[PDB]
Amino acid sequence: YEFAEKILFTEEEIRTRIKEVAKRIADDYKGKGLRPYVNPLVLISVLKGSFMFTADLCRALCDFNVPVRMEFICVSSYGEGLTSSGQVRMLLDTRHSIEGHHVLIVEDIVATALTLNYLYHMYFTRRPASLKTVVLLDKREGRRVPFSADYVVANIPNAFVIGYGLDYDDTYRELRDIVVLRPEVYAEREAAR
Amino acid sequence: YEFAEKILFTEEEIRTRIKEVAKRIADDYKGKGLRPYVNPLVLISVLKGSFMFTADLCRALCDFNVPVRMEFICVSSYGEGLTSSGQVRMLLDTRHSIEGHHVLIVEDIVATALTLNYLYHMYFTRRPASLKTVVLLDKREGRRVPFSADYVVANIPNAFVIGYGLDYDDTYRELRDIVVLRPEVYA
Ligand SMILES: O=P(O)(O)OC[C@H]1O[C@H](OP(=O)(O)OP(=O)(O)O)[C@H](O)[C@@H]1O
Ligand SMILES: O=P(O)(O)OC[C@H]1O[C@H](OP(=O)(O)OP(=O)(O)O)[C@H](O)[C@@H]1O
Ligand SMILES: Oc1ncnc2cn[nH]c12
Ligand SMILES: Oc1ncnc2cn[nH]c12
Ligand SMILES: [Mg+2]
Ligand SMILES: [Mg+2]
Ligand SMILES: [Mg+2]
Ligand SMILES: [Mg+2]
Repeated sequence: YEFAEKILFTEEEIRTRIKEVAKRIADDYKGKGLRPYVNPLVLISVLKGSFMFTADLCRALCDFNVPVRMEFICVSSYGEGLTSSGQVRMLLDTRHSIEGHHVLIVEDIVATALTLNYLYHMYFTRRPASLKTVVLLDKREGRRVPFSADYVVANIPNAFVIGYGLDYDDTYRELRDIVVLRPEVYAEREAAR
Repeated sequence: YEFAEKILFTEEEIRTRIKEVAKRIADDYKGKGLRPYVNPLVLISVLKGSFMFTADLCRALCDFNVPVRMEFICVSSYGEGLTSSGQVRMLLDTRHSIEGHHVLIVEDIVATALTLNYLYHMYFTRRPASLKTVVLLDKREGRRVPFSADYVVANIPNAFVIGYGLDYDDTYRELRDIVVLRPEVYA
């Protein structure tokens, strides 16, 4: 990728880490007696970014016999830009109630944590049986508000990453690898506005 | 797979076919001058079933250097027997306007085609540079309204399939393979 400063994780690496995280989620939830139809683990996939991670994660979870039920929601905060708007917009909420069910919010990245903080708070008041979060990437040095996900596949430095569902101006979501976007590429693009 | 009466496609067979379809889409768009930001191929992923197909397809398209823009839409039924035009309530629509853009609607399965036909014409009215559809599975014999998808990964018999995004009672979407649900189970 000529627009990439560097590749952080290859597709193979992500796949490996996701399987390991799935095995852990499976072990941690064993006592919950998850069962299809009556007791699935509800995966709240945060669109658009989480589509890819969710697709691969639910499969890895299936490998470990963890039955799941997908709920796709859509939340917006960065829009076409590089930084948090400071506002988290709910564009689509869950189709069904989460009350009394085990819920795992599936996110591609946590940076300032405004998104996950807003989401966790919203669902928390809905009284699910349990509420946890799994993030693909944790940009630890990017927090504006505190938040610690229950499961983290990878930690990354303070650089704008793209690929594997993550975008910059709704571009690059389709990359198989996670890469650092060159500032000369986003600067030119940002300049175009 | 005790709940399945037969295996239709394994994850590896699906993976392969998707790549062949992506290579074709790429060739068919080679003369569209597609470029990121300004002229990407807009994939309108119809939730919830196509989320998995969309994830692997966009990656296959990326293998062929096609710049894509992902859109996810959520539709709902107005009520029972309130239409036959396949009209659906739009709970979540495209973020960007498709007007003047090359669009590809992504679906997991087409059978009756009532909803997909409705969606096709709806987006068609928004005036995109072009509009095509790609469906992973097609029950050609199930049509309730005439409809032909532009790209299809596999034609299948009239049996209820699950897995690879497809569900039954919101169950089994996470399967890596596409299997036929034991008719008894479906009831
Ligand atoms: O921790 P935060 O600073 O809140 O940043 C993380 C959020 O920002 C991104 O979403 P975005 O708002 O870009 O929407 P998107 O998923 O559709 O790309 C990313 O997908 C997370 O949802
Ligand atoms: O062509 P037809 O026989 O009418 O059916 C096709 C539609 O039904 C299914 O969606 P569903 O209503 O099941 O929504 P879902 O994708 O969220 O499961 C499938 O995923 C297509 O959207
Ligand atoms: O590095 C990054 N890439 C894509 N989206 C986001 C959001 N926060 N931080 C990001
Ligand atoms: O076989 C099938 N499996 C899952 N959803 C649908 C819709 N129509 N036909 C289906
Ligand atoms: Mg997001
Ligand atoms: Mg974004
Ligand atoms: Mg569907
Ligand atoms: Mg369904």
